[PDB]
Amino acid sequence: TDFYTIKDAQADLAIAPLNLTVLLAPYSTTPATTLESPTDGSLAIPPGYKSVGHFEKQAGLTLGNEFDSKDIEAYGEPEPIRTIINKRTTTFDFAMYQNQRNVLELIWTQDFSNIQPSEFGGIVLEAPKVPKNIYYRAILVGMDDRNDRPIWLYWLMPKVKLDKLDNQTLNDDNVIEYKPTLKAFRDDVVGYSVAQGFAGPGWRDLVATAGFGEALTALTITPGSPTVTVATGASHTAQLLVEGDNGINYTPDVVFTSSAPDKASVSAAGLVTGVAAGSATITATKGALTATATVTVTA
Amino acid sequence: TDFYTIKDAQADLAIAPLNLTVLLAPYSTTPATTLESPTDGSLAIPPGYKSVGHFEKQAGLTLGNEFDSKDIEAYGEPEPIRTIINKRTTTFDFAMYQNQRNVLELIWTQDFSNIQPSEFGGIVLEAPKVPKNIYYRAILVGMDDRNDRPIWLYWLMPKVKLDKLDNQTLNDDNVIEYKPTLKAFRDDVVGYSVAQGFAGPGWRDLVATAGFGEALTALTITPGSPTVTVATGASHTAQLLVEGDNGINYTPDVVFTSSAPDKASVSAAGLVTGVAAGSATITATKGALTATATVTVTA
Amino acid sequence: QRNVLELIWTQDFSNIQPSEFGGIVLEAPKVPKNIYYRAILVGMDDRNDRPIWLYWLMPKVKLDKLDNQTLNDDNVIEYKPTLKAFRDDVVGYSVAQGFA
Amino acid sequence: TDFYTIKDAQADLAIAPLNLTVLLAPYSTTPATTLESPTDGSLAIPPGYKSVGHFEKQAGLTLGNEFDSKDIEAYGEPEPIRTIINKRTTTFDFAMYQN
Amino acid sequence: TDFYTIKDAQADLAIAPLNLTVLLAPYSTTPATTLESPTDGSLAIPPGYKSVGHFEKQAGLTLGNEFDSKDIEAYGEPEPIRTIINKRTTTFDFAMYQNQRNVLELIWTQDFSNIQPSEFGGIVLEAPKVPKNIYYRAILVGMDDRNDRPIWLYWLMPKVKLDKLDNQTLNDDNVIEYKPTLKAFRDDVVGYSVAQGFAGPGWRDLVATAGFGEALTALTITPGSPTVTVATGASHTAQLLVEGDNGINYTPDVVFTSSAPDKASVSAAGLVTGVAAGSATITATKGALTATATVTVTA
Repeated sequence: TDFYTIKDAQADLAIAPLNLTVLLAPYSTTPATTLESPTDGSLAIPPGYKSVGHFEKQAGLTLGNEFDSKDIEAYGEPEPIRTIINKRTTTFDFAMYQNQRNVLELIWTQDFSNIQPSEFGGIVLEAPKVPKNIYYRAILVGMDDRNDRPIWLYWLMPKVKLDKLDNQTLNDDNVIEYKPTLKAFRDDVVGYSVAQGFAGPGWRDLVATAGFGEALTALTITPGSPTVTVATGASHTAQLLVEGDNGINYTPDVVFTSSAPDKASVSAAGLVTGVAAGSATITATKGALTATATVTVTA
Repeated sequence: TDFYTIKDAQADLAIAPLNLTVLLAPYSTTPATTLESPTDGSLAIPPGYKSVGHFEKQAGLTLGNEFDSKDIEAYGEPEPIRTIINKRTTTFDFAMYQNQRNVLELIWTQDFSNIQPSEFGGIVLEAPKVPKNIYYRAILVGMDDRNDRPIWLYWLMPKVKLDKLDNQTLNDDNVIEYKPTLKAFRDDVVGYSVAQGFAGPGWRDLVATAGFGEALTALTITPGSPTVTVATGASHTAQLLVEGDNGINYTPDVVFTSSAPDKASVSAAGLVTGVAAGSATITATKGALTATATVTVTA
Repeated sequence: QRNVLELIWTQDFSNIQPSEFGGIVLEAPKVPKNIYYRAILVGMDDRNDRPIWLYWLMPKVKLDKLDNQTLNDDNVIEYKPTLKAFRDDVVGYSVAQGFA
Repeated sequence: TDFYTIKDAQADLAIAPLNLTVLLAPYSTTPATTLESPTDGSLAIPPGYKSVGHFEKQAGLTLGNEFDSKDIEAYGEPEPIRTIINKRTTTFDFAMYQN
Repeated sequence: TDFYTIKDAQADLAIAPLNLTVLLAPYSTTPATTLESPTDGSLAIPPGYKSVGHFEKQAGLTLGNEFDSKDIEAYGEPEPIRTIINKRTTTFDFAMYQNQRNVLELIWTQDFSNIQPSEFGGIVLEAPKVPKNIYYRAILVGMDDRNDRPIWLYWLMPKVKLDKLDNQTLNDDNVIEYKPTLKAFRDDVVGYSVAQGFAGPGWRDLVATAGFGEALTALTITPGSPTVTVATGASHTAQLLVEGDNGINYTPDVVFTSSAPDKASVSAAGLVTGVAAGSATITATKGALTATATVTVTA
């Protein structure tokens, strides 16, 4: 075993947030638990979350983490006999561009839903007497679109509050920027303050390599012997489902090939439609792994 | 004695970590005591240690050392009559690239071995309600591969814990980096917090120059005068071993020459195989020093 | 080399035996040790083939500080200690400057 | 197989822009998707595109392409482990005569 | 020894790339290891490599080599005690005339294999929204065809990528040119980024002079004393082979002269056909060196 083998470096596991969006929801919104849709695994934002829009490129988004802890020191022990970690405080800050209601509500710690535009559309937003403690649910989701198979990496912060506001500079060659720092708090119902997520087909290519779950070694077609009616109806067509030994649905990632296309027609997705009666073999190919199913068609 | 002779400068003793890898193991792993394999001296990582993969080039890896000490001051003494050094605190930090399970477990102070990928491969990693005190065993091993004889310089830290986490910045032209600072703690069983190691044939060229042990002046062939059977069997072949006065095995670094190749065949590694009966002399040459052995072959 | 590593790790490594293949492991001591050294800093100004040797004698020095060690793939490893001079009673000084 | 067969040079695939015209349209115009007429394959310019007319022969028309990219550098790797190309900037310049 | 003898100038070792071709292959192609056919030493391009066609004569082809290195400076040492060379960057640029699919795919960093010509043959090639990192395998092979014995000088670059595109100028008296700069990258599988090769009978005349291998001093006929049946069959004809002391097959470079043509006929290639039974001598002569063999023909 040489040095390179020991290093076991995986360049594909480096993920770049080529695009990024911040979504805020009012505290009454049900918090997101995952961004992966249970239907097809696509990106699914729960209702109530609204994007803040464009933010400054060069500032980007900075995520902060600090630990406050206390060491229990015993006589004659150079190192603490016990370290008590109180909490982990997560913050994130960014420079928003868009002058929309949710951004301004965040900046001024106020609810502006009752603000009615004037008879010519003008609005005036008064800062409240006392700044209010307003909590939001936050999603920070980024995309690494590589080889047409995107990776969505995201952070879920169910309870965030405005913590700090950077100085706002007006220049005649720049747009106005709002630069809040948001602090994450633990939400009791969901039981965490920050969660990090990975999703997307590009991630599905990497989950086993990243060390989550087990690797894919066998492909299984759950409708092993389906039957499709020649005549039109509910049972005329059948949708296949290809899984693995690790329990991951690999149906989008496989190539569907039929034995006799005339007898039973299968699409790229894997929907088997029986044009004519007979027997057809449907083979799903992904790399060197193969799952084969046989379909009987009746008229 | 001129200035140059007094300086006694050895450029070859300057070692460059041209490549570097960080390996972490769960605290239940048996700690590494050496990276040098007892079989052939090759680099040998104990099971349970896993590389974190690629890390940032420009940041590199920074090793910190802090001494905390107290001085006992006596009346009329400008200098302390006694200095009590409590401990030496060793830290190291680096910027990891790969979104692997072990890296994310380190940064979030959590065990994610029970995290199951969703049907489409997505994972959500929740930060624990309270950060946990998790210890790891760490190996930092670097390679100076020069003249095709590598030097492995390494640090063994049997008990490391996450101490600090640098701010994480998301930029649309960069990958996401994790920048932990790890603090070494004394492991009671192995009896140290940090150990520095050197290994490899390139190091073996330099051990005497570096002042460890004594210099090599004589070469000895430990088998001496063996006998190999012409017929095929367990005792048909004999493996030689070449040592020095300092007790260092120099077998990989010597040139094996046989007197009569037909009588007894010797490879580069020094394995004597008796093709035909007779008397053959096997000479191992390294630089200006040599060792001669005579092998009698019987049929 | 051994003397540099002994200085940085505040340990005596004279008993460290290289392994069968020459490898060595240097463990940091459980408690850092107070180790004193005698130091000579001698420089040379070679001008017109008639050199000048300027030197400092520090009979009792001890490791005082160790700077952060950075590993870069385009540089050699550096050890950056700060040594503090102490008065040696027998010779009666902590620092002497010499010219020869 | 000799060198000439391997080279497989096709002189007829070298195309000389003997005549050239630049047409501009206001942004409200529907963009052209192809210049080939679907009926008989002849040249078909969509409405709204207007030629700028004659331009200087010697200057010709210059087409520029620049890439902006950032290299991700890992420790111990001489070459980047990933190159992020931001965009490809295309420019063209020419010297118009007509007022 | 005079100055002329010391200089030892060999004009025939100067090679002019009178003709030159650039072949590109998709990264999925198996990289070329050599261009010399193992059968008869002729020039052999692996499948998947396609020539870009004609390129501009005056610009030619330019090969660049850049070293990046760092010097380790020690106090009191005017020169570095160690120089760490990171890599050698090889580039090449040339100006292509032909508006082929592979050329346009290269310049636009896109795959155009799915582009379908319209009903009248027209094609539209859209530049991708984001430029893609596409690697190719490259062969630059030139020919010096002098004295009817060609020399093939070539460069193998298994992993090349578009690095730069020069300004494209449209003129009414010139064809349109594409001027890419390609950068060679190290291919892990084959273990290099650039390899330079020499092949051909003209090279074979110069291999010993160029200092590779040893000089040719003896010619040897490997078959020795063969026997051919007069009757037609599989064993009716035997193909000879002439070698040298350096291990180079000199069969194309030798002249076959038979003793009795009626007994055994030998062609220029050295194929021995026994027309009538008897004993014949086959002599292959090259310059002042010769090799003789005797063939016994039976009916």
